[PDB]
Amino acid sequence: EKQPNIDELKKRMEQSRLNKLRGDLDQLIESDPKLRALRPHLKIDLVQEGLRIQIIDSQNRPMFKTGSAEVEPYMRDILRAIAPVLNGIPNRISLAGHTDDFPYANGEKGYSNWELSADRANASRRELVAGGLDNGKVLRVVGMAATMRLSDRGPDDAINRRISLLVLNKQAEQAILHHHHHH
Amino acid sequence: PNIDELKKRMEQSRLNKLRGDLDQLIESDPKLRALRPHLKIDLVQEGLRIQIIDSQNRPMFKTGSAEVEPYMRDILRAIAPVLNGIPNRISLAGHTDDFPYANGEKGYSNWELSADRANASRRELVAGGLDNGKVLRVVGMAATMRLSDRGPDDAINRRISLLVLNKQAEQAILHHHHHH
Repeated sequence: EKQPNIDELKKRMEQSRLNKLRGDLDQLIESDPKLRALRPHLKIDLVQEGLRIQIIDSQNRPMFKTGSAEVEPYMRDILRAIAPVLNGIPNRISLAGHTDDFPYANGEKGYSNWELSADRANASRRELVAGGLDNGKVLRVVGMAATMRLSDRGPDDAINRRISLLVLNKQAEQAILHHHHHH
Repeated sequence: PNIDELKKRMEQSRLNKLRGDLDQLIESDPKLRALRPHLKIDLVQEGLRIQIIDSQNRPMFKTGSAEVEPYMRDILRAIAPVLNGIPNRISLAGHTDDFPYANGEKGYSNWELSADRANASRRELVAGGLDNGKVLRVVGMAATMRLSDRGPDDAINRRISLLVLNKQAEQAILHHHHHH
């Protein structure tokens, strides 16, 4: 009832802030006809670490052309549109790239899905900043290569190529700071 | 309890031996021995952390570059086969402050540089013989984790961290990224 109660309080307040951000992002996408047309690529959900925004490929509409870390026009549009809204709260963010463009776990001695995934996370980062994301908002960029694929190769594997933007709650941010500072 | 905690002690002792082999290896080889000041190896709650840090007069990468210096290549390829001798997976993180904070709204910044240096390190570990599947993720932290304000010993702000994960840490990181 002591520390825990006050702990739960802060947790709930943070959730309410991230929940409002979630509704705000969904509304931004809905009210803009061009962004709404791109909604099939957007998946937003609340996770233990905060609020996750995934921008996923479709086979006919990839956010990055195969083998490239250059954003497509609609990818730039999505990122620049959400940027100012992400500034609505003080929370920092992490960007993670998931990529399977190149042969699965092959020729990893050179440029592979590791470099491409990280480069795509950073390309997305640059668009958020160009779109107005406050300086210092980003806390981490991650390349996950194809280690978190959601589908084996085939007609529905476009989901293996996606950019994940995680708006970190206090604990998640603290866990990251501790991870790189402890000892 | 004793069972799970007993397995924790076993893995702990395994990683502690890795630490000993690494120290023993670096000490035995004249070349690695001379580079030891750049190598920090210690047991952490997450497993075993290996940090390769810059010195003011000897950076692992030239300023603004993700190209490894000869000695950085040597260090990474030397430790790869030792790390490959155990099952534990690895996480790589790059820390860099080469570019001014302003380079953010720019194009190439410490974000790109840190991630690129993390991957450049990853590639050297592979060249050194690291098994496929060992690397769990590559991270770029830019200059968010500075250990010293710009100045005399800010060389510490440029470093590559390689974390050899114990079972609990591996699972925690995987669970986290399945939510990312």
